[PDB]
Amino acid sequence: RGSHMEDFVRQCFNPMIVELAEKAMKEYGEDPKIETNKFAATCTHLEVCFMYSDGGSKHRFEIIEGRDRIMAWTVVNSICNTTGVEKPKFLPDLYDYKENRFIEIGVTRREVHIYYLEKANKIKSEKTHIHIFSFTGEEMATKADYTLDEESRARIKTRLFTIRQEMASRSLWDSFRQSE
Amino acid sequence: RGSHMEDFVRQCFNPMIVELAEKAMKEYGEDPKIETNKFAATCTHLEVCFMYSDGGSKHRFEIIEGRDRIMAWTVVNSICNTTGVEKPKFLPDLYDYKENRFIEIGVTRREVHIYYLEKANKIKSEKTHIHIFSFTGEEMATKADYTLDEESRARIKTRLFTIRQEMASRSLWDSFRQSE
Amino acid sequence: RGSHMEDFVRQCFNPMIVELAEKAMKEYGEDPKIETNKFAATCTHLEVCFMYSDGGSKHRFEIIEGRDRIMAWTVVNSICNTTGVEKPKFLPDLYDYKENRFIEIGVTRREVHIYYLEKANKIKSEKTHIHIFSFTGEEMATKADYTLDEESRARIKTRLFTIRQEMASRSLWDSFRQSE
Amino acid sequence: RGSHMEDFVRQCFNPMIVELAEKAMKEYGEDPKIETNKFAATCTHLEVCFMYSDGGSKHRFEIIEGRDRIMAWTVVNSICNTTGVEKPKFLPDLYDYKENRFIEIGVTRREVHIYYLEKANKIKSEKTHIHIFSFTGEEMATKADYTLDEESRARIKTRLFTIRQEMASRSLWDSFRQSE
Amino acid sequence: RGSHMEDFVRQCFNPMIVELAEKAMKEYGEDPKIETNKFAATCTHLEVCFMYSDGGSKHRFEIIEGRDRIMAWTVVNSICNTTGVEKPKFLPDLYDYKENRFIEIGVTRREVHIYYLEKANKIKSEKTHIHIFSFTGEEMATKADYTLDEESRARIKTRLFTIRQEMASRSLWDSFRQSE
Amino acid sequence: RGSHMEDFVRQCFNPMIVELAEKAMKEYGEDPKIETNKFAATCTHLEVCFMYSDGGSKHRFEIIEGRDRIMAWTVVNSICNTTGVEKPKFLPDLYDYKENRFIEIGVTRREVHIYYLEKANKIKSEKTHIHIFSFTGEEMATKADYTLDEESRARIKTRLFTIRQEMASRSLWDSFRQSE
Amino acid sequence: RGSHMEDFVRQCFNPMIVELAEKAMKEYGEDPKIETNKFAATCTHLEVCFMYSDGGSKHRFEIIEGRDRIMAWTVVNSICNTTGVEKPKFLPDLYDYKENRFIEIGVTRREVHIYYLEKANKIKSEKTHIHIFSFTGEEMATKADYTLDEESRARIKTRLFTIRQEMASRSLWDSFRQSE
Amino acid sequence: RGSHMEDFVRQCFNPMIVELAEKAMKEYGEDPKIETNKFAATCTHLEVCFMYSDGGSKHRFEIIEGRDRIMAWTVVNSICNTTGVEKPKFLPDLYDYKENRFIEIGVTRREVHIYYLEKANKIKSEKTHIHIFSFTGEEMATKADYTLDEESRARIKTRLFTIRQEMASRSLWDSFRQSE
Ligand SMILES: COc1cc(CCNC(=O)c2nc(-c3ccccc3C)[nH]c(=O)c2O)ccn1
Ligand SMILES: COc1cc(CCNC(=O)c2nc(-c3ccccc3C)[nH]c(=O)c2O)ccn1
Ligand SMILES: COc1cc(CCNC(=O)c2nc(-c3ccccc3C)[nH]c(=O)c2O)ccn1
Ligand SMILES: COc1cc(CCNC(=O)c2nc(-c3ccccc3C)[nH]c(=O)c2O)ccn1
Ligand SMILES: COc1cc(CCNC(=O)c2nc(-c3ccccc3C)[nH]c(=O)c2O)ccn1
Ligand SMILES: COc1cc(CCNC(=O)c2nc(-c3ccccc3C)[nH]c(=O)c2O)ccn1
Ligand SMILES: COc1cc(CCNC(=O)c2nc(-c3ccccc3C)[nH]c(=O)c2O)ccn1
Ligand SMILES: [Mn+2]
Ligand SMILES: [Mn+2]
Ligand SMILES: [Mn+2]
Ligand SMILES: [Mn+2]
Ligand SMILES: [Mn+2]
Ligand SMILES: [Mn+2]
Ligand SMILES: [Mn+2]
Ligand SMILES: [Mn+2]
Ligand SMILES: [Mn+2]
Ligand SMILES: [Mn+2]
Ligand SMILES: [Mn+2]
Ligand SMILES: [Mn+2]
Ligand SMILES: [Mn+2]
Ligand SMILES: [Mn+2]
Ligand SMILES: [Mn+2]
Ligand SMILES: [Mn+2]
Repeated sequence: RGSHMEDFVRQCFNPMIVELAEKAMKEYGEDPKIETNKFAATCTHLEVCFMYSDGGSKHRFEIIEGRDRIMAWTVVNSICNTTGVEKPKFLPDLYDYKENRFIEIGVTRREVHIYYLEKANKIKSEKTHIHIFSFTGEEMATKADYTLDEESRARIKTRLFTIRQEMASRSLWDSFRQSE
Repeated sequence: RGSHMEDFVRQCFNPMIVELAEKAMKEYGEDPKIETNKFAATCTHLEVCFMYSDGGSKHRFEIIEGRDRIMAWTVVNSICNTTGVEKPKFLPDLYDYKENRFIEIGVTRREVHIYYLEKANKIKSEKTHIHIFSFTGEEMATKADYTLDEESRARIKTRLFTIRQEMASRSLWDSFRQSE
Repeated sequence: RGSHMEDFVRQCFNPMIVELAEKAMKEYGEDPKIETNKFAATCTHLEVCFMYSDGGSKHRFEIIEGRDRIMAWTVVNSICNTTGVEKPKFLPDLYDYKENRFIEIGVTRREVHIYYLEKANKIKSEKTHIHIFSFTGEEMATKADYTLDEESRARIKTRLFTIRQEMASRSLWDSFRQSE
Repeated sequence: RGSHMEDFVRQCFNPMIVELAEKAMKEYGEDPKIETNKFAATCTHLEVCFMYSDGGSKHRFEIIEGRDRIMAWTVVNSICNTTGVEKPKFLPDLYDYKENRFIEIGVTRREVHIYYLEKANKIKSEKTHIHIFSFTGEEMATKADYTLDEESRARIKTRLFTIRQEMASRSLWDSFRQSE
Repeated sequence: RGSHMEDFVRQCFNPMIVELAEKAMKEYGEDPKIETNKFAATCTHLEVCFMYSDGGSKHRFEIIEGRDRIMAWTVVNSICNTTGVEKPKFLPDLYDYKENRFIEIGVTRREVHIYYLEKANKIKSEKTHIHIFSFTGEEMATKADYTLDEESRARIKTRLFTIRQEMASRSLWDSFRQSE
Repeated sequence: RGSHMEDFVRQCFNPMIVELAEKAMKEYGEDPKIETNKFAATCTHLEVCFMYSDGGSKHRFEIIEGRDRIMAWTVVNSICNTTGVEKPKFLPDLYDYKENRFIEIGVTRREVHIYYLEKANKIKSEKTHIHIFSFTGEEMATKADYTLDEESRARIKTRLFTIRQEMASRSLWDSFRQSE
Repeated sequence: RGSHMEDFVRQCFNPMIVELAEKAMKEYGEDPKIETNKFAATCTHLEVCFMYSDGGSKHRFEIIEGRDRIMAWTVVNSICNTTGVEKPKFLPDLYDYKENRFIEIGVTRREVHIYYLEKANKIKSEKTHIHIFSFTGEEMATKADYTLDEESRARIKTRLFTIRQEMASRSLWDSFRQSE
Repeated sequence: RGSHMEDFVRQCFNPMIVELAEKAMKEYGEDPKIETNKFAATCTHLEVCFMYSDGGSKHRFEIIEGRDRIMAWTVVNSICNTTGVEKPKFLPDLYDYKENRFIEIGVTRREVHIYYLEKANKIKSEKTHIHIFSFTGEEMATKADYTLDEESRARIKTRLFTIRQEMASRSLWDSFRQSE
């Protein structure tokens, strides 16, 4: 193709982040060359997931997002068959060894309330914790339990607003927002 | 030879883990090419030992497993001739500088109670702590003192069930279980 | 799945070779988890292509195989729009800056004559050079022009027979041969 | 040119520190080849800023100094548009995610009181924290809040006096002091 | 700013190539953020210069392009004060230790004849060799002496047409061509 | 020369440790080729000093031992001219930013009481803390303040007894002990 | 044990050379801790083999020595089943793709004539080339064909005499010579 | 001390070159802190020696300069006891495996004829080849045999004039010239 959004994603995100999002999109029958707005969303969600696991202790989180579908489900089985928690119907993003629960991370262009309502409606397993982030600096989590400390969460929303600024600087933000 | 279990071990475990287990098996007159089930057990026990030492402080544990027999006994002498603890009759796996005791790590395909009974019957030195892990997610330790925190131990049993799943996925688990 | 052939490919070939073949198979709607015999063939063909380019001078060959379909065709256009050679109907493997021609590399489980007859029948552009290799140590090329020197070609067929031996050692060769 | 101060800066400071100060000076129309005293000051201020961020937690500080003017202001916007703090009129050096305030770092050849009076007079945003260091081992901060612990701050002033000694050892200190 | 050409240059060229062109443009009072077409030209000329020196022997060429103005002229003085050749009025790109002459490399969007006529009219030192390349695959040199072998020069023009294709793929070529 | 002790030191200690001890011995007019027993002592003292600084926080200790005489005294001046402590008459080994005092580390083949009595008699500055270690597992410090935690100190004496065992294993210990 | 020869081997030879010789000795039921003279011989023979392959072209030699017995024989089969040469009764050291023959390398403490007579008497396959080196600087090869150029062979014998000097410097040469 | 020449040497020459010259000067009872002009000469001579060996084939030269006195003489013995050449009375710089002779490299601030006359008068072994270089771009060798090709020698004299320019740029050349 040859879009400005594609070259911005390869320049804005880490090379391994781009490669992991490309594998995830291709595994689900999607083309980052054409679905460039979704390409920027998968990369952003991947970085937020990895920054989220970077907060806390060394053995606190088990990263589920970023693996291929078969191996990601294999880790979920080992976590469920060990701690005893229920098997989630959908693939979560992380697991908290400190709180004994799975975490579903969400990044939002609209309001954090709307996505969470849709994310909580999909996830029938009420035990799975949910944590939403927005490109404007807002956040919301299940039972007001934000898991990480304030500084690690603040670094996540700061990076989110930087991506939003770099997008609007080259005029890709308007098409990116009205696309979720 | 040319077994499926051998190629799985080289693919499932870290290269240095495979090399250390090969040296340990050859030092005791064993061939990983033929004793492929024991090859997978030594690798699993080595990774659990190294993950165990990864939990805690930086100078907490002194790793005994993984060294050759002569040097491993040399470290044991230095630890005994310094802290004043008794010399164990058999080579332990680690030493706890925080609890002032040696640790014997065990990985189990049957029940954790049976191995511990055999491990405690062999080790005459009652001061040496014993910690058993199973491929189903169970654990048991001397005086209910599990040494590490809950998160580090949970990561160990999660990896153990992942190895069990990958084994049964290629149909090596049945021969691996009925072989201990 | 969980096949012996898959674990052998990850153990026999270089990690980047495995990753490049996985991307090529997925790009064309193929699964290395199920098409394990084709997985071993794409890896073997990729290594032969890279060993082929390793022979000769530093700027002699332009590697076409291993790139994604869009970029690989982009290089072909630049080579054709510069030297003046005809655009091949199908994607070749390399280009010879010394002989001013594209090269189509083939690896064969049957006879080198049969594949070349099929490879020459497909490639309508008669200018594209063709070079076939077999797992038994045979080779054949267009106009008896084998491009590289004898030592580099001998190293290719030696590696091919080593892959054949390691396959039959674990009893994957019979299914691999009767599958082309 | 060919000054002794220039060769001392390249020998005393880290290569990346020298490169970052050269880019900052050139971006503001300054030549490190001629403004060698200012070259040593920008390098010293850069190292102090980086040593300052090295103290504390992992996600405590967001480094603003060292970036180009456009990107540095982009981070400031993301920090302000997220936490809700006021936009500073001038570019600060760091941001404290623990104390929710920007930090202006200063290095001084005269008295710490004089610079702070000038630094506080320039910065109209009273919320921005100010922390001054001197080449004699003195320090002063807003509301006597020195942010970091005593050991990290002591390491900063120790390095400052080492730079002062190495300068006077080669007789560049007198020209460096009477130049601020 | 936020241009598509800028993000393409950072994605198309090597990171060090981008950094060297940014330093060269800033040293001569130019902004790669605004002069994005000239930014792509300096990067292309830098890569061609480095690919040119990559052809031949190990000690054949002395790279002049890529250094800052003062050091680049220092090398020219050492080359002139040693071999005895005349000092060029303008900074050349390379020096040939095999042919005992400086080389001026040119990359062209129009015809190779027009630039060479302007390049030869500027360079009064007739001893300095001139070698022009075009984005269409053409080349021309002084006295028909193309210095390098055919394969190394062909690799240069092939890369030039690839840059032209990637530019027109994202629709930056038309503005890039009508800008020289 | 060609001594067994020399080859043991290069094999027992880290390469950089050997290089730092060689520079220290040569700076004071000593030859590690002939003073092989002193060569093993300087290496042992250097490793203990570096293991000592490895215990505690990140910015707790400033390493003085291992630097050349001029730079080591330069750091001492910066530490004294900043914290305000007295200048020691002799070069110490470390400085404690947490306890605000210099540390003199000693390694002993005889009794820890004898060296400390000689070390305390030499060091007139009573503020400088003193910490002695022995090859048998004993330790003693000023005012019974052992600075580090128990685990870090235990790791030091364990390494000391390992060096003693490896020395007696090759029969260099007897000459090493009766040489202090 | 604790021998001077052992510590000299670990200090004189490359770490990977020592590890490869240890694996080869253990595979054949030998202990480098006790067979220290044979330990120095296997290391010397391994380095000579690797220096030998370093001479010539890039794809000239296929290294057989250094591999485990099963894989080394696998390469020999691939070389024989491709070029058509006869299978040697004993494991050779290298294969010459330029001369189409296997090479048996020998290192000698006595006279080069005596070993070659024993090496040629053992190797029944007269096609396998034989090349002997001595610690005094002598060499002899089959049909006076020394394969490599003079400079590469001279570097081999120079290293051999350096090992002999370092051995006699520490007084291990006399026991090493009267041990072959 | 604190001289401009010292900081220039650490900035002009490669770090390992500086370390090797410091060891050589200290081994012969010289201080680079005070003998700064000799410090720049040993570094220059070391780089010329290493650039000289960089010219030619891979196994052509054996580097003698840069080693400590004992090991350097050990290599000379191995070279003499192998090729059969005479033992030089003084330590040479290199040995030519292609020409079978030792090489004495010289760098000169005066005329190349004067040094060679002194270098040839000292070296009684007439077989040792002599090659002189000057800071003005001149060279002279025994029997007009300049060993290397023209391009490698030209790169040496070009670097020599660059060092001369950087010295006079900071005004250290006049003291450096009138000091040989
Ligand atoms: C669209 O198919 C896929 C599937 C995967 C694997 C698992 N995916 C997730 O787990 C996940 N996906 C999204 C997301 C992103 C873009 C558009 C729509 C959604 C719902 N957002 C999340 O927060 C999240 O956790 C990866 C990528 N694309
Ligand atoms: C099956 O679709 C693909 C397509 C590609 C991209 C381009 N492919 C080739 O260029 C190529 N493909 C084969 C091959 C391998 C397995 C089965 C059948 C064939 C014909 N053999 C070659 O020699 C060769 O050059 C890569 C992988 N799979
Ligand atoms: C002179 O223009 C510049 C501008 C920048 C970008 C932002 N600069 C700062 O933020 C900053 N500048 C100084 C400083 C240093 C030398 C002379 C005068 C001053 C006031 N001191 C600080 O403490 C500080 O934070 C970088 C370098 N030079
Ligand atoms: C515009 O000022 C500069 C100056 C330098 C330093 C030296 N420059 C060259 O040597 C050089 N410059 C060009 C070029 C590029 C863009 C627009 C116009 C020209 C004439 N083309 C060349 O071929 C070439 O060798 C680097 C970058 N920009
Ligand atoms: C003998 O001259 C030197 C001098 C230095 C520089 C500073 N030295 C120390 O600081 C230091 N020296 C010893 C030590 C070691 C061997 C024999 C006698 C002594 C007293 N022991 C320590 O504990 C210690 O701190 C380094 C090496 N050798
Ligand atoms: C003693 O068993 C072994 C066997 C191997 C595997 C293959 N070995 C060789 O190929 C080989 N062995 C020697 C050698 C060395 C010491 C003592 C006696 C001999 C004959 N010399 C060679 O030249 C040579 O090629 C490796 C090591 N030890
Ligand atoms: C002054 O003592 C030393 C000794 C060595 C070891 C061997 N030295 C040489 O081989 C050598 N020395 C010089 C040189 C340099 C400065 C002043 C006088 C001379 C004659 N010039 C050479 O060309 C050369 O080969 C290294 C350094 N300094
Ligand atoms: Mn997800
Ligand atoms: Mn999610
Ligand atoms: Mn054990
Ligand atoms: Mn155990
Ligand atoms: Mn192909
Ligand atoms: Mn093909
Ligand atoms: Mn600032
Ligand atoms: Mn500041
Ligand atoms: Mn130019
Ligand atoms: Mn040019
Ligand atoms: Mn000391
Ligand atoms: Mn001490
Ligand atoms: Mn052999
Ligand atoms: Mn042999
Ligand atoms: Mn010399
Ligand atoms: Mn010389």
